[PDB]
Amino acid sequence: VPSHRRVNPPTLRMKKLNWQKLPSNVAREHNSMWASLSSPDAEAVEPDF
Amino acid sequence: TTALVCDNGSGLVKAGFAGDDAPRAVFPSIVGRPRHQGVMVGMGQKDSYVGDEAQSKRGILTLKYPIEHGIITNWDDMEKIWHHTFYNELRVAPEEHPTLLTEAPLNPKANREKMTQIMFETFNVPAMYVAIQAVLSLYASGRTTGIVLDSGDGVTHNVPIYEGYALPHAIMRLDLAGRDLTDYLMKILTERGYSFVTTAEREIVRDIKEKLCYVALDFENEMATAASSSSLEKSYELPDGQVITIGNERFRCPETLFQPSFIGMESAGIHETTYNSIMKCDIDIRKDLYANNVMSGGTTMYPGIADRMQKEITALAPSTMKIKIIAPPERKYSVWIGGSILASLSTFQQMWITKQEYDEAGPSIVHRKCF
Ligand SMILES: Nc1ncnc2c1ncn2[C@@H]1O[C@H](COP(=O)(O)OP(=O)(O)O)[C@@H](O)[C@H]1O
Ligand SMILES: [Mg+2]
Repeated sequence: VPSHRRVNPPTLRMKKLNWQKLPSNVAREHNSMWASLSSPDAEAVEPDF
Repeated sequence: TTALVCDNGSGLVKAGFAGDDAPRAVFPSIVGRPRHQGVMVGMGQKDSYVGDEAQSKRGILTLKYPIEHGIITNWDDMEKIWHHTFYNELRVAPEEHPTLLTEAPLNPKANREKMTQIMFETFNVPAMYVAIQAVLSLYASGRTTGIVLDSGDGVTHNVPIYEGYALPHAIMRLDLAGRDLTDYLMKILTERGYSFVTTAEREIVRDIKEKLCYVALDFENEMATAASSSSLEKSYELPDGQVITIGNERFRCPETLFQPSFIGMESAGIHETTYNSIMKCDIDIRKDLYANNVMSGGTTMYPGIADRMQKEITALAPSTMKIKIIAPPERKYSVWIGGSILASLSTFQQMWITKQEYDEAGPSIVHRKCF
């Protein structure tokens, strides 16, 4: 379930945080943390956008 | 719209408006923090003095250099340096003026990432540019080709450029420049009984180095002349009124540039660095680099460095072709002058880095754009 990807668009312009983006197939492996975080039963913390 | 040229060197930040000949704001890059206790309440006792204020009140200030060996180590200090050079020195809004900047060769990429992120998030500009210091020095020399020995305060790097192509493999770097000469001058002044241990005293010894030191044309003859006669002794007045007199230390201190075994480095002098840079080039283009030995940086301000440099290369290189040293009088600011040349060009409008390019491609388009 793509809970973290469901981000509303904001109306203003934002400073871009720099990192190195992982590939989607690498993050969605069975023993990665990101697939376990992709579960709907995971504790989704909502940030104040 | 006038651009801004601001060489953020290791030694002194040199900034001013583009299209001009001289930088308006030359000031050393130090952040001074008070080490003692304040008792006098009021009158704007600000906790971190930057630039000329830190130079003037330096007797109660621990001084820190944000740029060490050509690498921006402390970042908040460098942000304070940029804030002082934009808001207090030039007194211009960054959001309405392009800002040219300079950089050392073989730099880390994340350094360029961080400088791009500061120049687009904190100090917002319409456009900016990062260039190699040797390339701008060659541009201010008026020649497209040549080899540049740029010796600043931390880095002495050799860069050969042929027809605008800066050869990457032939670039080398020697970590021996003006601050190391100042530390060695602190070490050898204790033989005469003068002690300089604090960072405030480093500016005094640096001023001694700037005012009195000179490159010997022959080292052993200057040893023989100094040991024989006391004619080359020169006196200097300290800020407290005391007068010292120095002898051979006027030319033992720049001789570290030719003999790094004084401070204990296995590498040879800048001549061997230049020569080994020359053999890394193609054999067709070596002839042009011999006649185009350009210097920049204030560590080349000693008034015996050109003839000694020509002697050292002519000893090193074969004597079949011509050796020539390009040493202009304004090669201290030739980085800034080359930036002012490059900023006001009609072609240079299409190599600017816009905010739209920043928003599309992160702080990472500087790698694929610039060399
Ligand atoms: N007149 C001079 N004579 C000898 N050395 C100088 C002179 N002026 C400056 N220097 C030295 O060269 C350096 C000049 O700084 P510069 O090369 O312009 O930028 P940076 O060294 O900070 O990259 C200073 O650190 C200083 O020690
Ligand atoms: Mg410099």
